[PDB]
Amino acid sequence: MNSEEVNDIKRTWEVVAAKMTEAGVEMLKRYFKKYPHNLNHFPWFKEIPFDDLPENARFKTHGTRILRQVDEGVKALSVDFGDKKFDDVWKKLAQTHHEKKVERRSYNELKDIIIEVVCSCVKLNEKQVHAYHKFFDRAYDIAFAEMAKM
Ligand code: HEM
Repeated sequence: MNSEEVNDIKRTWEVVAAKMTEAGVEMLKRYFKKYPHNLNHFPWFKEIPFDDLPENARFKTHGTRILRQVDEGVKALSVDFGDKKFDDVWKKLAQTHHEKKVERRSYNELKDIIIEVVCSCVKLNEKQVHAYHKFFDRAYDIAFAEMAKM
């Protein structure tokens, strides 16, 4: 991970961090619309008609919480992911998510969406899209290595 790539992820991410709840709702409703199978992991959310979800309290709150943990990841991001504080964030995900058997594919599908919603807030170029993928790849690689114990 570059020095220009780290700074690009920080500069652009601030724009999304300014409106966490509005971005989180957008993120979750694209995600469940485009990948409806992932609804099975959230029993409480299928119990509700789809067009009613955006305006549901547990649903806005949960969107925000996903992005606020991502926020911490971006803050501890250094060149070549050199700062152990980065591993911290995603070891914390490991111990929160290990209890469900959510498989790798499901996390990849969410990355697709998160990365798309950032695009709709700020215009990324190819190099910045590329760097956002390496970010989440690395976060996911850390999380799963830690879940491999259990
Ligand atoms: C970017 C990757 C992800 C991050 C940063 C993230 C973050 C979080 C956070 C912050 C919580 C809240 C825990 C609490 O309230 O104490 C949570 C819970 C949860 N996560 Fe994720 N998550 C990610 C990916 C996923 C994926 C892909 C799934 C499966 C579709 C998933 C399933 C769940 C479920 C079912 C809960 C419990 C919801 C609840 O009880 O309200 N997570 N996660």
